[PDB]
Amino acid sequence: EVQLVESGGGLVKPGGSLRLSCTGSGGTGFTFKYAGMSWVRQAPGKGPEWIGRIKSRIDGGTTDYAAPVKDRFIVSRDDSRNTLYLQMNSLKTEDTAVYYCATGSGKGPSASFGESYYYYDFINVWGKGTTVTVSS
Amino acid sequence: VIVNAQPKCNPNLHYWTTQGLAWIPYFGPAAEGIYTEGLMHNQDGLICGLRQLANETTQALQLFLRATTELRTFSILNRKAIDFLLQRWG
Amino acid sequence: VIVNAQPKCNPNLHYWTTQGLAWIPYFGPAAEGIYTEGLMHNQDGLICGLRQLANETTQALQLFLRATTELRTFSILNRKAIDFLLQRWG
Amino acid sequence: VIVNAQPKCNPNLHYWTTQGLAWIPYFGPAAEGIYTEGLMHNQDGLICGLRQLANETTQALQLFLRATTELRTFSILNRKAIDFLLQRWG
Amino acid sequence: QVQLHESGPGLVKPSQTLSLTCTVSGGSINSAGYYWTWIRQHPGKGLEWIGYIDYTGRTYYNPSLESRVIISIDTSKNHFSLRLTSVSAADTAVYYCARESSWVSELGRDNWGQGTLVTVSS
Amino acid sequence: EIVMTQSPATLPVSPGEGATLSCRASQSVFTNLAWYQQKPGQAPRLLIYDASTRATGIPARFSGSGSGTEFTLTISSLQSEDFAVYYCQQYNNWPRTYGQGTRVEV
Amino acid sequence: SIPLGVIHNSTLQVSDVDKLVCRDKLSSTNQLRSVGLNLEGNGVATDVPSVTKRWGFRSGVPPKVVNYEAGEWAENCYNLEIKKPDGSECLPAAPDGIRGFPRCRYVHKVSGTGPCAGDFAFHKEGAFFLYDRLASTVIYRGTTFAEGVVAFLILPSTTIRYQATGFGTNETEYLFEVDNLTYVQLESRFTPQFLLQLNETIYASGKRSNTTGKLIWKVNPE
Amino acid sequence: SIPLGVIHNSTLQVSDVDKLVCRDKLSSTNQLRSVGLNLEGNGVATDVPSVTKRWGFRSGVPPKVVNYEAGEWAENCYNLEIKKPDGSECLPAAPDGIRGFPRCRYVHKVSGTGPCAGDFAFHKEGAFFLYDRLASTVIYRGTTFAEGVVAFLILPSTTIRYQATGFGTNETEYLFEVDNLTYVQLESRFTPQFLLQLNETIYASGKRSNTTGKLIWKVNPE
Amino acid sequence: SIPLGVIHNSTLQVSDVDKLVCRDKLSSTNQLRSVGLNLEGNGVATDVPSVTKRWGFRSGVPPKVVNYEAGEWAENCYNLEIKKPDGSECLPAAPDGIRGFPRCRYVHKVSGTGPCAGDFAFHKEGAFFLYDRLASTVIYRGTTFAEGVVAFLILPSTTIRYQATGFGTNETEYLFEVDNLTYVQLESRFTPQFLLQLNETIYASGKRSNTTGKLIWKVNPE
Ligand SMILES: *[C@@H]1O[C@H](CO)[C@@H](O[C@@H]2O[C@H](CO)[C@@H](O[C@@H]3O[C@H](CO[C@H]4O[C@H](CO)[C@@H](O)[C@H](O)[C@@H]4O)[C@@H](O)[C@H](O[C@H]4O[C@H](CO)[C@@H](O)[C@H](O)[C@@H]4O)[C@@H]3O)[C@H](O)[C@H]2NC(C)=O)[C@H](O)[C@H]1NC(C)=O
Ligand SMILES: *[C@@H]1O[C@H](CO)[C@@H](O[C@@H]2O[C@H](CO)[C@@H](O[C@@H]3O[C@H](CO[C@H]4O[C@H](CO)[C@@H](O)[C@H](O)[C@@H]4O)[C@@H](O)[C@H](O[C@H]4O[C@H](CO)[C@@H](O)[C@H](O)[C@@H]4O)[C@@H]3O)[C@H](O)[C@H]2NC(C)=O)[C@H](O)[C@H]1NC(C)=O
Ligand SMILES: *[C@@H]1O[C@H](CO)[C@@H](O[C@@H]2O[C@H](CO)[C@@H](O[C@@H]3O[C@H](CO[C@H]4O[C@H](CO)[C@@H](O)[C@H](O)[C@@H]4O)[C@@H](O)[C@H](O[C@H]4O[C@H](CO)[C@@H](O)[C@H](O)[C@@H]4O)[C@@H]3O)[C@H](O)[C@H]2NC(C)=O)[C@H](O)[C@H]1NC(C)=O
Ligand SMILES: *[C@@H]1O[C@H](CO)[C@@H](O[C@@H]2O[C@H](CO)[C@@H](O[C@@H]3O[C@H](CO[C@H]4O[C@H](CO)[C@@H](O)[C@H](O)[C@@H]4O)[C@@H](O)[C@H](O[C@H]4O[C@H](CO)[C@@H](O)[C@H](O)[C@@H]4O)[C@@H]3O)[C@H](O)[C@H]2NC(C)=O)[C@H](O)[C@H]1NC(C)=O
Ligand SMILES: *[C@@H]1O[C@H](CO)[C@@H](O[C@@H]2O[C@H](CO)[C@@H](O[C@@H]3O[C@H](CO[C@H]4O[C@H](CO)[C@@H](O)[C@H](O)[C@@H]4O)[C@@H](O)[C@H](O[C@H]4O[C@H](CO)[C@@H](O)[C@H](O)[C@@H]4O)[C@@H]3O)[C@H](O)[C@H]2NC(C)=O)[C@H](O)[C@H]1NC(C)=O
Ligand SMILES: *[C@@H]1O[C@H](CO)[C@@H](O[C@@H]2O[C@H](CO)[C@@H](O[C@@H]3O[C@H](CO[C@H]4O[C@H](CO)[C@@H](O)[C@H](O)[C@@H]4O)[C@@H](O)[C@H](O[C@H]4O[C@H](CO)[C@@H](O)[C@H](O)[C@@H]4O)[C@@H]3O)[C@H](O)[C@H]2NC(C)=O)[C@H](O)[C@H]1NC(C)=O
Ligand SMILES: *[C@@H]1O[C@H](CO)[C@@H](O[C@@H]2O[C@H](CO)[C@@H](O)[C@H](O)[C@H]2NC(C)=O)[C@H](O)[C@H]1NC(C)=O
Ligand SMILES: *[C@@H]1O[C@H](CO)[C@@H](O[C@@H]2O[C@H](CO)[C@@H](O)[C@H](O)[C@H]2NC(C)=O)[C@H](O)[C@H]1NC(C)=O
Ligand SMILES: *[C@@H]1O[C@H](CO)[C@@H](O[C@@H]2O[C@H](CO)[C@@H](O)[C@H](O)[C@H]2NC(C)=O)[C@H](O)[C@H]1NC(C)=O
Ligand SMILES: *[C@@H]1O[C@H](CO)[C@@H](O)[C@H](O)[C@H]1NC(C)=O
Ligand SMILES: *[C@@H]1O[C@H](CO)[C@@H](O)[C@H](O)[C@H]1NC(C)=O
Ligand SMILES: *[C@@H]1O[C@H](CO)[C@@H](O)[C@H](O)[C@H]1NC(C)=O
Ligand SMILES: *[C@@H]1O[C@H](CO)[C@@H](O)[C@H](O)[C@H]1NC(C)=O
Ligand SMILES: *[C@@H]1O[C@H](CO)[C@@H](O)[C@H](O)[C@H]1NC(C)=O
Ligand SMILES: *[C@@H]1O[C@H](CO)[C@@H](O)[C@H](O)[C@H]1NC(C)=O
Repeated sequence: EVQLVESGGGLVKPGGSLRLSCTGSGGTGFTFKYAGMSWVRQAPGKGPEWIGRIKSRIDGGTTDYAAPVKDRFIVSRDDSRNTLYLQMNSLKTEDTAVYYCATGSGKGPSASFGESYYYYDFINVWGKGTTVTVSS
Repeated sequence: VIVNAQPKCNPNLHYWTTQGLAWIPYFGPAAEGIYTEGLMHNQDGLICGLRQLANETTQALQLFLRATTELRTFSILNRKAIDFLLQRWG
Repeated sequence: VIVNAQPKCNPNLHYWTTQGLAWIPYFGPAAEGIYTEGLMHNQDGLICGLRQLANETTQALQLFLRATTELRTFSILNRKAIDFLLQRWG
Repeated sequence: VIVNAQPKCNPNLHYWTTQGLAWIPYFGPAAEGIYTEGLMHNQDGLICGLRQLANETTQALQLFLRATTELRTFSILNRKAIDFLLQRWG
Repeated sequence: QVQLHESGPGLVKPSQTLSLTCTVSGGSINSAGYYWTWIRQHPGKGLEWIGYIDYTGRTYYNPSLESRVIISIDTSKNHFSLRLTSVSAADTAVYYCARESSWVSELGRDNWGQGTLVTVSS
Repeated sequence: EIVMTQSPATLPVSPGEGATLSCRASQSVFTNLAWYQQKPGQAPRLLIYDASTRATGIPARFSGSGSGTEFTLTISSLQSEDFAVYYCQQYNNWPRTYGQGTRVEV
Repeated sequence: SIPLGVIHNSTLQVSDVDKLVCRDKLSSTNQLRSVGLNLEGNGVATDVPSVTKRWGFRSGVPPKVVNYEAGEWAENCYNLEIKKPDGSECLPAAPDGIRGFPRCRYVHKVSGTGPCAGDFAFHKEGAFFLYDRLASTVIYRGTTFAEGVVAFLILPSTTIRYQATGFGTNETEYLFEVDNLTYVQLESRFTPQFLLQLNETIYASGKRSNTTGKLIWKVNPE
Repeated sequence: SIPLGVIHNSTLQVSDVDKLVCRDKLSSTNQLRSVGLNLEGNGVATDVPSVTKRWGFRSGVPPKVVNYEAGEWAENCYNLEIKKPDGSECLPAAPDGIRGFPRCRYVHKVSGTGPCAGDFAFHKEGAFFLYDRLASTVIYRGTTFAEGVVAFLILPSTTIRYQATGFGTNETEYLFEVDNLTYVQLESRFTPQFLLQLNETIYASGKRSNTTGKLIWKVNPE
Repeated sequence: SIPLGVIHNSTLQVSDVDKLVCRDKLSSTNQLRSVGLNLEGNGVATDVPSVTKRWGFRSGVPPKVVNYEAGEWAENCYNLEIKKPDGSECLPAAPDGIRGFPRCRYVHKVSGTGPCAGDFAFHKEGAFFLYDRLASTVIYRGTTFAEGVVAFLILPSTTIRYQATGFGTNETEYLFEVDNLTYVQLESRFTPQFLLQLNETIYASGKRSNTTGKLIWKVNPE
């Protein structure tokens, strides 16, 4: 039932920066009682590469980064706006890729009591991907 | 002279306190077991009057503690016994 | 009965002491602000007599402290109140 | 009213207690040297009576300590002085 | 939760002692914070509270019946009972067993038994 | 001993219409008051406790309020089986006194 | 200037300081008593979401304690273990002699993180945190306590666990812990008994996480 | 409910609580005295093998102390340094203000290991461990103490070293240390003076280990 | 045997122990007062070079404290941070509850090194170091204090920094710190006001070190 859609891409020059966003719905809010969220990129012709993920606040709200983006990319969230952001600095043309947001979520079992969702350490929901082009 | 002005009052008290070889620390009970227990009801308005008293004595007690330097005060009642005597036989 | 034998005396005292939501520790003043203040002059020889008294009571106080085991003594004046009463009504 | 029921008794006591610049902590004696000393004999049965008293007061003292929360109690005798006065002039 | 069931002789004579026993089930007597009580119906009239026994065995009685009532308890069997002395026809009533609590959450929630009718007559 | 007074002794109401009952304490009962429904042949059924909380199993049409010495019970619309004697009880003193019972009639 | 209650065969009176009552005999110090009463007896809300709004942090003010000789059983006691977002502790370790309150029915243990502005957590209404036989102006880490007040006078558990986020601020959130991976959103309308009933039906029926993810339940609004 | 002795020009009486004696004048607080007496004055055995059987370990009970104003010289004081088999400590460090007993004739210092079942070592007869001017319910590590009792009333060293194994249990063994490599099997029939005499003849005559091994002596049974 | 002053409508008398004065009424314990007075009120020199000669170190004697209810404002308070030549500390950390003296005009903070012969620094004349509302026989590290004495009776800052070398001995030297690299040789003839005036003219005029070396000033002898 969970969906998230990427935006904020397009053409940026190397040496610059940009911030991508991914706004979703279908969950229970993405800040608390929710899966953390990651960015993954895939350059055309290449497999997916992990960028990093922001943990939910109940799990501490920290960001775990992939080695290739350390000290350049920042993963952060707009709490209660259900929006994930990626700040990419020090851009190089090697960063041209399709950038995806990804979520470890989905609905769980119900009971006469109430409703439930699961928050995972892997991805069930992928966005569409926003293409980011870095070029001269 | 006590007017209970609280939104509500639990009219009764369920209380605890601390009153052969049993007396020897080595053979006696562990700390969780050194307490006694029982109930009291609101005989003649006493319990609700008492709850209001504790609510009123709080301000005086906090100002007292602000002024002193003891980390732990065990002497409030000993001072009261002394003042009682000085007021009658000073 | 007090003869001030000090080289000199400051005849006056500039003193400090500790006397709505203000009473609540959460909203009340920080420790540096819990003190009051004022001045007293040497009315009828009282201040210089008092300085000499403090100079004389020092020996007794140090011997007292040598003998006791409390790390901090807060009870000297309570003992005085008790002896006062025992001497009159023993 | 004290009947010494111990297997044996040392009839005498060898005891210690704590009673110009000597008063100044800086120049005075080290802790091992602040004690006095002397002997007492069993005059009129006093020493063996005293040993039996200490043997009997032990139960009351241990129950007392179980109930209190002070880590160190220095106030047993001050309480006794207060009760003495309250019983006579209450 | 705790079920209360009164039992007794049903019919007693004037000047006899009435004995009503309440069986406690689905709980126990030494439950901490509860009072075990008795209430008298007075048919056609409102209710009169009789008295209580604590979980510690301590008692209190309604002063109107203080001289005529003994409440006791047996924790080895989980029963408690009312012993009303010197009965008369005026004591005909349904007698009820009930439990009350000192706990704040349950302070206003009573547990009532079924009620047993006692007739006093010659 | 706190004497509880109820009013009116009898309260006729047409079915489908609501009704209210009053109970007055001699001394303040803080919130420590309960209402019970009495029908012939049964133990009284607790409706409301702590002057306003519904007992488990009690319909939403029953509601109460009050504090101190002034208490009330309201039935928003009387249905069949709402015609009963209604008693108030105070549990703030230990005589555990009761009111007289008001007779709600058709 | 601390008032004493006096218990008579009439009622409870407050002793004066200006008026000496010749018949108010005190025969021993054993007639003087320090009593710790709980705030819950006055109808204060006890659910975790409302309770924590009565507490807050401050610096520049030292903690202090007083003793009790007797006190009430509590229906609701609390036990906090709160850390700062950087992993450091918010509350001080309890000092020697401080032990938890001896007679609690339900203990609400709250573990979590949040901003902790001061040095110590203090009660905002000036009430005391009640530890075994000591009232304190502050909260000690890991120690069970009741909220309350102390009277002076002349005489003649089930452990419920919660997680917390943003503990020291105004807008905070809580979860009821059923298992390591199983939680229920907490609301102010839930009573301790309610939570225990939910823990039994969920746990007994197996409606718990099986995978490594967290299963978060939301109570039907009705 | 702690009794006071009263010293008269007749004998020592025990003060009542129900009977007021009008002639039992108390003129000041300086007439009240706390006195620490030793157990050895009652004939209790003082050898190490028997002494340690009066002590044992327990948990769940906190330690507490009271003061003395005066007390006895001890012939036999003890000082323990006991470790668990894994090298950790059995006894707590003494807190500030606790100092050893000031007047001991022989100090029996026992170092060694054994099981230590509880948190603290307590006296089994309820006697107190006497430290400088403080009686305690427990043994502190490395501090010299006497065993004894405390009276309240109205008034008008040579260091002998031992090794131990199995210290906290019923079946234990001890050695008297003459040198780092020289020991004598200990028996309950030995007095402190006996041990000193053995230390002088053995040490003076050179009947001590020369090699790196331990030389263990056994006293002739007669 | 500690004397009490008695305040009359005549003068201050010293209460006896042998003579009972029937008119010396005590109505409550609130009429008893502990007062901390400063030594500066008796004309003792307060400059750092002379002050430190009244202090010294000793071992074998434990520290002790007493409380105040009221006391004087000090013109001159001191704060020491002294280390041994090997970098270790000379003074103990202050224990919980000890806070600096609340009312000081000038604080003389002395940092430096020197031999520290004992365990604690004690006052040689037997005066007490005055901390917030506690007099102490010893100096605590980093805590501001006044020197003084305590009376008992019946009632009816600018921070000046110095460096020190050889702090605990007889022949020592001090510097007044203007900046990290700027110092003035200290003399006993300088008053706190003098030092502040020198700090303003030197700092304001820029007569301070610019290079990485230390600039050491010497006051004209006149
Ligand atoms: C002895 O007995 C008396 C009587 O019962 C108690 O009095 C209570 O006092 C507290 C305050 O200390 C009252 O609590 C609430 O105070 C709020 C005001 O403070 C807010 O805003 C300031 C900043 O301006 C903040 O610093 C502060 O933290 C608060 O955020 C009021 O706004 C509250 O009213 C609102 O909320 C309540 C929620 O229950 C609603 O019922 C109200 O209608 C309203 O919407 C509130 O007044 C408390 O209400 C007083 N009790 C009573 C019955 O009036 C003493 O505290 C007690 N002493 C001790 C030691 O127990
Ligand atoms: C939500 O609901 C669940 C389901 O009831 C509760 O889970 C129970 O919690 C209690 C309390 O912690 C457990 O009781 C104790 O468990 C101890 C550990 O046993 C483990 O190992 C055995 C196998 O040896 C397993 O069968 C067991 O499930 C555990 O994995 C036992 O050692 C205890 O027994 C001893 O101590 C008690 C006193 O504490 C004595 O009375 C006994 O005689 C004995 O000496 C005891 O059994 C209980 O086992 C848990 N049950 C299950 C199915 O998990 C949650 O606590 C509850 N949560 C809330 C908030 O209410
Ligand atoms: C005040 O004065 C009185 C009178 O002198 C003292 O009374 C002594 O009390 C102790 C016990 O507290 C007696 O000591 C011995 O108790 C043994 C029983 O306990 C054992 O078994 C239990 C388990 O069941 C264990 O927990 C416990 O640790 C023990 O292992 C008896 O079996 C002993 O008798 C045997 O040994 C002795 C050794 O000397 C032989 O003489 C006996 O004949 C026998 O074989 C023993 O009784 C002690 O004996 C009592 N004294 C007297 C004179 O009778 C108080 O203790 C004292 N109070 C204080 C604070 O000092
Ligand atoms: C079993 O029997 C032996 C033999 O008598 C005892 O051994 C003696 O123990 C005492 C106490 O420890 C020793 O006395 C002191 O020794 C200090 C250390 O000296 C060492 O270095 C010198 C050379 O500089 C050697 O000669 C000496 O043997 C040591 O190796 C001295 O510094 C002490 O003197 C100073 O302090 C005392 C106060 O303590 C003052 O009175 C003195 O004037 C001086 O200022 C002192 O001499 C003694 O030396 C040991 N003798 C031998 C031969 O070893 C065992 O202790 C005993 N065991 C038992 C349980 O009884
Ligand atoms: C209560 O009030 C009285 C009266 O004012 C005070 O009395 C003062 O007592 C101190 C001593 O405790 C006097 O101070 C000086 O003592 C020196 C002697 O000690 C030195 O030598 C020994 C070794 O033999 C060392 O251990 C010690 O540390 C010292 O080095 C004298 O030599 C001093 O005299 C010289 O110096 C002064 C400097 O000011 C000159 O004025 C003198 O002329 C002379 O050259 C000096 O006497 C002090 O002087 C006494 N005061 C008065 C007015 O006489 C109490 O101390 C006070 N109590 C309290 C607690 O405050
Ligand atoms: C010798 O003479 C010099 C020259 O006057 C003195 O130096 C001054 O010392 C005071 C006290 O430390 C300084 O006052 C405070 O400085 C704080 C730090 O500011 C730094 O950063 C700012 C830029 O943001 C620079 O301009 C400044 O020079 C510093 O580098 C300020 O934050 C303080 O203001 C705040 O707190 C005070 C209360 O303390 C409030 O009243 C204010 O409203 C505000 O909230 C404050 O300004 C002063 O700045 C120093 N001046 C210079 C030129 O260095 C020496 O102390 C003196 N030495 C002796 C022994 O007398
Ligand atoms: C918690 O406190 C903060 C202030 O520290 C509140 O934030 C302000 O809220 C008002 C609306 O009432 C806005 O106009 C301000 O712009 C906000 N300020 C900041 C810095 O964000 C916050 O609303 C409070 N939250 C709760 C639940 O009370
Ligand atoms: C020390 O205590 C242990 C028990 O913990 C004793 O061991 C038992 O001794 C009896 C004989 O009296 C045997 O029948 C048991 O089988 C033994 N039990 C175990 C577990 O070994 C031991 O004898 C005691 N030792 C001393 C010296 O008293
Ligand atoms: C500080 O104390 C030392 C002693 O510890 C003094 O040194 C002695 O001074 C005398 C002269 O008065 C010489 O005759 C000795 O030979 C010196 N002894 C040593 C070991 O050096 C020193 O003079 C004192 N300094 C001050 C300023 O008082
Ligand atoms: C929760 O953690 C404990 C260890 O602290 C472990 O024993 C238990 O099996 C865990 N439960 C689950 C569902 O992982
Ligand atoms: C967990 O339970 C759900 C609901 O029954 C089921 O769909 C899911 O496959 C289960 N997961 C695993 C790992 O068994
Ligand atoms: C025993 O050890 C000490 C060091 O602690 C050493 O000085 C002494 O010579 C040793 N004695 C023997 C016999 O090895
Ligand atoms: C130690 O002494 C014994 C007995 O005199 C002797 O036989 C042995 O050889 C000696 N050992 C050494 C290393 O000298
Ligand atoms: C002195 O050191 C402080 C850091 O402790 C620094 O901020 C200041 O600029 C330094 N001053 C000089 C003259 O180096
Ligand atoms: C420091 O000041 C002096 C005096 O004006 C000047 O001679 C010197 O060159 C200056 N040093 C530096 C590094 O500017």
